[PDB]
Amino acid sequence: ASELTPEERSELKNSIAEFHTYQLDPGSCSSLHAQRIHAPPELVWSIVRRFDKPQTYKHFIKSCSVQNFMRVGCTRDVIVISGLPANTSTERLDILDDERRVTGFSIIGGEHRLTNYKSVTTVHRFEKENRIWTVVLESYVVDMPEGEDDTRMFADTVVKLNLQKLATVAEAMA
Amino acid sequence: MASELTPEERSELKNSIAEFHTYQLDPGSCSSLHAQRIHAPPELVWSIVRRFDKPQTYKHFIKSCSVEQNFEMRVGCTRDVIVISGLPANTSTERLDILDDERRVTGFSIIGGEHRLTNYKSVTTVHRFEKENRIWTVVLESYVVDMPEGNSEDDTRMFADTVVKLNLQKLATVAEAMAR
Amino acid sequence: MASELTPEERSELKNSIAEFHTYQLDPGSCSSLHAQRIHAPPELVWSIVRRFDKPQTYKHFIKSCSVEQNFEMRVGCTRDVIVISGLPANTSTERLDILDDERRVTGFSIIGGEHRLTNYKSVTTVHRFEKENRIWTVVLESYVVDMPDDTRMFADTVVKLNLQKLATVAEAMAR
Amino acid sequence: MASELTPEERSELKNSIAEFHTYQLDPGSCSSLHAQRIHAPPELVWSIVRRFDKPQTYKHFIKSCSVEQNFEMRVGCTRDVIVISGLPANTSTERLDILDDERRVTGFSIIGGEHRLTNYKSVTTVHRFEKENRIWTVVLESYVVDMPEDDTRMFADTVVKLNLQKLATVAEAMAR
Ligand SMILES: CC1=CC(=O)CC(C)(C)[C@@]1(O)/C=C/C(C)=C\C(=O)O
Ligand SMILES: CC1=CC(=O)CC(C)(C)[C@@]1(O)/C=C/C(C)=C\C(=O)O
Repeated sequence: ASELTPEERSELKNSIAEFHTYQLDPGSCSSLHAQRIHAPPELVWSIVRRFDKPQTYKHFIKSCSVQNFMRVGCTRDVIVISGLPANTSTERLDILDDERRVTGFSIIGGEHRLTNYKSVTTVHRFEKENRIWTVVLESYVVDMPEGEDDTRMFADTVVKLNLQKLATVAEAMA
Repeated sequence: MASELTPEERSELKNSIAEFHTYQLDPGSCSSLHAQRIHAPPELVWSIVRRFDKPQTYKHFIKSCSVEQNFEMRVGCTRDVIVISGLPANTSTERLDILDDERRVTGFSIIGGEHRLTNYKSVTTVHRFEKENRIWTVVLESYVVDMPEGNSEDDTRMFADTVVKLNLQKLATVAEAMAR
Repeated sequence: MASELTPEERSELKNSIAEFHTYQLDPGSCSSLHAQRIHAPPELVWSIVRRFDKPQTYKHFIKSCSVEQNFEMRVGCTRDVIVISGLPANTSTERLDILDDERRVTGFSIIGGEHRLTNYKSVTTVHRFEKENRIWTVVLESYVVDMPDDTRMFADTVVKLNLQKLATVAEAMAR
Repeated sequence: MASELTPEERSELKNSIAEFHTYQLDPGSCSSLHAQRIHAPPELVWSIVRRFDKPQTYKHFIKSCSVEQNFEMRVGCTRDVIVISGLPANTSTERLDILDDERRVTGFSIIGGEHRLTNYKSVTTVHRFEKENRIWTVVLESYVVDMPEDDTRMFADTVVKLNLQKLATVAEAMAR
């Protein structure tokens, strides 16, 4: 399910080059994750695109606040409860292309400020012999740790798990 | 749907729920119960669940686990759990409270480790279902914890619920894969 | 990160990062980029860096490195690196991917051995800086590996320490 | 050069070397001694080195370390060291063998955890140098491990040197 076929990988190469390839600052790193979803890509995109409702697919979110709300440069506050004194994160919508199904955001303030976290998600339609399905790609770039508590392992784990929830939610909707 | 019991499942499980997963709460404490359907034999699921020395086999977030040398699994034995960074705690020392191989019940209590969970105690029970010719499992897990001094700090329950739910999902994925 | 690169250094390195240190990732992999400033001439640093047969000069945890007898360095050649960071010493077979003496770029892939499954590939570049008559060096080293048991924090740590050893060595030599 | 003693340093240190860093080795065991010059006051260096509960302050490769709650630092106390992945161990439990604040000497033995370093015992001594009206520190650290051997010795030597290098860096940053 996170393991793409060679057919899928060839089809995704141009999108990876375009949206998921970062020019790194020294002291940073990037990861790319994939998730196959047995649902139509318009349905998956309808969930993914909702900047105000990350809790639908992401774990560890208490709440998300944005009022009479969606545009590039919009911000959200995500209260997360993966920290037990609940933490707030301020995130900005960097990209939103409904025709090409691309969105992304950056963490611009709050507890994980020093991470310079930036992420992009793309949604992709596959069709083989009357069967239609979806692949989601999600990549991020983050600063590497300077100063004991590196959370990049946790960042990868959570993306993986989040994408797994997205597949579950979307497949149950379909 | 994997985490939501059918009426037939919850009818059959009433007595188990009353015996192991029903709590009369003190002030400053919270509990919750989670269910997880697994398409695998209960004896296989139980063989994973009972391994007190290997929680990493079915739990996320565990870097490693150590137990005493010449480990004999008996109630009262402890394990030292090492978690990955990014979480409210990086270690947990846990005590085996119950190990009943006949009835398929375990449970543990968090004794120590630096974290925000105080007096956490959980119980896991494993249940056989058979219909027509098919066999499947339901796992129930409940916990009680002390909630912090923020009054109804729903943060603690929200955090533990997520972890427990994710760990039950992994248990299902692991047992199912093993069944194949 | 030697300590941190200046805005001027970063600006000057943009083009090299784009050319040599940006990877088109496979799903399930990650890439990381480290820098080290070195107060020594670039030709000196490169003379150490380019020696595929002698990684032990700048890298940690190497028991030995062996190559072909009468070694002639060119792309496609391999080395066996016995590493001691595992206590039942492990061996790594690594392939020289790039060598450009004119532009000071080299890189290798792990093709066999204990961490063969990681699909590790790394690139090192050496850069000359001159401002107001002092001359110095920045080294960039990047890698890509599959994500898994997760030894990638060790991989970043060891790259950082290795670059620190390169700086210490080259700076001593320049004296 | 910082890991390399001068003849004047080693001559003064002959006494300390003989007392703490010289070994009568049972077969199947090996020992090694390392040195690190630190341009910082020995009291600062000792204040870091003596902190049995905080080895991450000067050691590489440590994810975390815990000591029993309400810990008081005395010979016989233990710590549980958690190490990042990629190395021969996940964990190490270590016992404080020596803690002499007057003479600036500690040491510890590994008594458990899963790795390949059985009966590892090390001793660390911190030394003052003055000559003349200019002050620096030399740290000596030696260990005895029994092997399953160049490999065991090469590994431990690597860690010890790296850790001494960090100690020097961290101390020198604090002195600034
Ligand atoms: C993953 C993690 C993070 C923490 O902050 C607390 C603790 C370390 C105990 C924990 O292991 C939590 C474990 C829980 C809730 C349940 C379990 O294990 O059945
Ligand atoms: C870094 C590491 C890797 C291991 O495999 C063993 C162990 C966990 C003991 C260790 O902490 C080793 C520590 C050593 C040699 C010395 C020290 O700490 O003074």
